[PDB]
Order: sequence, then structure tokens, then C-alpha cells
Amino acid sequence: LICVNENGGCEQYCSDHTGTKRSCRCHEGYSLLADGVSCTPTVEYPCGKIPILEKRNA
Amino acid sequence: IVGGKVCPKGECPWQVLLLVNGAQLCGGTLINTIWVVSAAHCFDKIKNWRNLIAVLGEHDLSEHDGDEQSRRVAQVIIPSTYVPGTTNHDIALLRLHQPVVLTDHVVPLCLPERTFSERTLAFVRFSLVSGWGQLLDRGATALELMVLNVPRLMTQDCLQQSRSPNITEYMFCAGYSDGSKDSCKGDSGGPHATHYRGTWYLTGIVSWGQGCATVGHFGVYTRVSQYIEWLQKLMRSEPRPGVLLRAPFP
Ligand SMILES: Nc1nc2ccc(NC(=O)Cc3cccc(Cl)c3)cc2[nH]1
Repeated sequence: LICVNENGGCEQYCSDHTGTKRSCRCHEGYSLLADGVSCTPTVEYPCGKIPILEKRNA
Repeated sequence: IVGGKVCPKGECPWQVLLLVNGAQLCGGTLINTIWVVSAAHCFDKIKNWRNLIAVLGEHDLSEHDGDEQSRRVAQVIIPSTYVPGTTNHDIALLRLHQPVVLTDHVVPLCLPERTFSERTLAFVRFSLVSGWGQLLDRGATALELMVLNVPRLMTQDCLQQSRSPNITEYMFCAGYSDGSKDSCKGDSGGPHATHYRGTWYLTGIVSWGQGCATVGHFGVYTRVSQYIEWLQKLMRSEPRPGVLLRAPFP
């Protein structure tokens, strides 16, 4: 997988590595799930999420 | 904002209002608890640099509801390549004197990595622009925060469709050429925010345009992806005495 195509499957950030390797990463205030692509908040107010709407669908 | 809608209170929680001597100056975008991104051109005519205030959690300028948080602007950082009175390199990084407190009404927008922004965010068609700017060209400014969904154009397509500053690699066009919907004076410095897989990111800064909602013209936005590394380095730096700092770019 390559980061230029489909964001390498990553929810957030993607790094290409030598060979057919890829590492997804998450912004501060998130952690990467064991699927290696998804990012989940680790704090109450992570960047880029709208609390009143997050609670509205929680 | 022309032809948009009121941003429901708390749905634009990264929007900043900048004041000088209590008067509306410009918009901005919160990217973490002490850092705000705005437009360099907002500071061309500042005389007293010590009376700049950033307000978070603002919505209706006619009232105080207790969600607002005001902070003095301790530093205004502008790229060395910006020339006052012109359009290119229209970005400023502002350090607040004290952090804002994150709440349901005060939340930073994510500053993306460059590669992610260039390779992915740049191809998301629609993004949100917001501010308390003029509701019409030659019109009064908004009392409630407004928001508008605008489509992004490739610069070659913007130049072909548009009919005077160049659109440089540090800018991009977005909006509509039919005179219905646009950002406007007073919205300068505010966010162009792009959604990708559940999260919103800073991709542009309201910068300039030929009037507002002018037929045959689009709004022009600072291409934030060009400045990610510059911003990140500055956010790791210690403050310097004096509010204005010109910092080398690249
Ligand atoms: N549609 C539309 N959105 C706008 C937002 C802001 C402005 N404001 C200026 O054009 C003033 C200005 C003067 C000199 C250098 C710069 Cl960079 C900017 C116009 C706009 N037109």
C-alpha cells in the first residue's frame, strides 16, 4: 500500500517505508487502533471534532 | 460571508474573532490551546500591537453568554516573504498570552501533515469557510457567526474560469463565480476547514478576492499546506520580546 493512493488506507497520516511497507499515524490526542489505520480520541477535546455533534450521535 | 447560514452555536468551535481596541479586525483559527492561525494582511495597519485580543467561543456578538474566552495576543509571527499591501504569503501565526480552556464551545482545528494535506485533503471538493464578515459586498457585517460550503478549484481551472494579482502556489481558489456565495471583507484570517473520515483539518485561510461574490471571480485562500513545517517549527520555539516577529520562510 502507498500513501498517495487512498491515503494508504489510513484514517489520518501515512508514511511510506522502504519495501512494500506503510505506517499510519494519528494526530496528538488520538491513538492508532490495532487495525493499523483507525484513530480514536484519547482526550476529551481532540482536534477537528465537534463536541455537540459527537454527543448528538453518541 | 455572502449567501451562507448561521453556524449553529458550538459547531464552529475553532473560529477565532480578533479585536483591536475592542473593534472587529479579522478572523482566525485555533490549532491548539495557545496557537491561532490568521492572515498576515490583518496586521498591516496595527499601531498598538499590545491591544490585540483573540476571542474563542464567540457566536453572537450582541450578547455575552459565558462561553467566550478572551486572550491577549502575545506574538504575531509573519513569514519574511510577506510584503505588506500585497497578497502572497498571507499567513500569520499568533501566540496567546495564556492558553484557552478547551470546552464544548472551544476546540482546535487539526493542523494536518503536509503530505496528507497535499495528497488527500487537497482533493476533497467542498470545505467550510466562516466568519463575522460582510453579509454582502458593500454591506454590514454579521452579528452571528456565519458559515459557507465552498468547492475548491485547481488553479489552472480558476484562471480559465475567472474573467490584478496572480494566483501563486501559496494560494488556491474556492467558491462560486455566479455572485451568489463567497467569503468577504471581515472574514479575512478565518478558517477554510476540510472534513476527512470523521475529522476536520485546516486547509486554507480567508485571504482575498475581487470584491466579494463578484460575478466571474472566486475567493482566494492561503494554501496552508505550504506552511505546515514553518508553523510547526515556530510552535516549538521560545517566545521573543515584542509582539511582531518576522520569521524566515521557508
Ligand atoms: N470574495 C472575497 N473574499 C474576500 C476576503 C477578503 C478580502 N479582502 C481583501 O481583498 C483586502 C486585501 C487587500 C490587500 C491584500 C490582501 Cl491579501 C487582501 C476580499 C475578499 N473577496
